[PDB]
Amino acid sequence: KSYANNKEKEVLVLWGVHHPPNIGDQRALYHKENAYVSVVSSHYSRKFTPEIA
Amino acid sequence: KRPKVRDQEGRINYYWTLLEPGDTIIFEANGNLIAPRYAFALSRGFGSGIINSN
Amino acid sequence: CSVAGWILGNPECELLISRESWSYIVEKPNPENGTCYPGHFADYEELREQLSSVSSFERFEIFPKESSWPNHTTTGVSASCSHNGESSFYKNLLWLTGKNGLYPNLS
Repeated sequence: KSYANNKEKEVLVLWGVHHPPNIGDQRALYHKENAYVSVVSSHYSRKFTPEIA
Repeated sequence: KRPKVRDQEGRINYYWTLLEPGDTIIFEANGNLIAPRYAFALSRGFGSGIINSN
Repeated sequence: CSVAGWILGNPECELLISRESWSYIVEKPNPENGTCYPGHFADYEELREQLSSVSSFERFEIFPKESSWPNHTTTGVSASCSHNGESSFYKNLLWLTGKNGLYPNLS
């Protein structure tokens, strides 16, 4: 998904990355052993990974 | 995929370090390396700065 | 050109290569000829602080182009970084591509 700034003013964007308590919750909520989140922009790039524990 | 800037879409991230005298640096890569060609031997002296002026 | 363009060797300002000693650095309020290839310059402000207290430096071949990468092709030019129209690249960096369809490991 994407969003282009069209309000001509700075826009604060808040998101989160979830770490399930166990592998069971990871495979039930999302049906995937390992996941990846990548948030990128003009001058901010980051790749988060679940830290199941 | 990243927003288009300056007729390019891929982006190069620039990094730097300071090698102390009598030290060795090691570059290892199997891909995506913009290798150095020129380094700088910094001689440090007080009484300088960077200013913006027209 | 800005401090990043000066220190990376922007193709569109080579007149600063000869200069090696100075009393202070003067930069335009909104420099435009900086990092031609878009991207992030790590610890840019820290580098500016480090360069704010250097009286002179010597530019030397850290890795000679002619005799350092025989297993790679060291000729990478971008349309963004073009000198006199012809595509070029930073004068202090080398773009490495596979030779003969292979990109060997380098150390």
